Formats: sequence, structure tokens, C-alpha cells
Amino acid sequence: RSANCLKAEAIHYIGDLVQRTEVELLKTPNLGKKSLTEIKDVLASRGLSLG
DNA sequence: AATCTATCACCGCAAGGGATAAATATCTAACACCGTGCGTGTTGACTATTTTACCTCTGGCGGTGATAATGGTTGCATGTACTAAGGAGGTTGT
Repeated sequence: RSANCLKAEAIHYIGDLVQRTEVELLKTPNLGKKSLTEIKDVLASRGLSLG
């Protein structure tokens, strides 16, 4: 349910997730652990990035 | 604001449905030709485009009739409920 509680912030789509750098990332509901931990490098394997 | 165990379940990851795009084959449409006929051109005779002239329409409006005719029309303002004002005039009072 990481999928439910993320898209509940109306960040439903990958296009703006590109803004969510490790300085202000948390604004979302719940989304508390394995999701939040390391997915940020496989994000860069379909091909996106942060900075 | 970090930790996770233990929810209700999404992912874990097998299957299979539709799709679309390739190739084929059909359709139509765009064109280039041709032929028709119309609105390509000047000229010419017509007759009635316009003007002015003349002879003689339509409608401008001014003018007023006489056997005599010589006491008139007009219908419903409103019917209630109030009550404030002015009007009357005799008089018993100021």
C-alpha cells in the first residue's frame, strides 16, 4: 500500500517525482520504510534522476 | 523521527487477451484530356437610358352650398369604512 498512500498526495505520476530530492522529499502520507529506503537507484534504471 | 511485525492484501511474476500494423487488395478521387456553350470581343442598328423641350396628367388645396331645416342631450362617479375638516345658525353662554 506504499502505492496507495504515495498517489494520495496527488503525486500520482512519475513526471513530477523528479522534484523530490533528499532535502524536502517527505510531504506525502505514511510511506515509511522499504519503498522510501533505496528505490531511488532503480528509478535511474527506467532512467529518471534527482539533484 | 526513528524502529518494525504482522495486517489486509499488491505484488510475485504465470498466463493470455486485444491490438495494430504489416501486406495485400480493394476502393475512390484527382486530374488531364476533350467538348460544349456561354458571356470572349467589336461592331452596328435598334429603341426607347437620359436629358430638355413642349403639350397638356395628377393632385395640390382653397373655397364654401340656401323651398326650408332655430329648447339640447347625457346616463350611471356611488352605495362601503373609516373620520377629519368646513360649513351652517340659533343660542346660552364667554
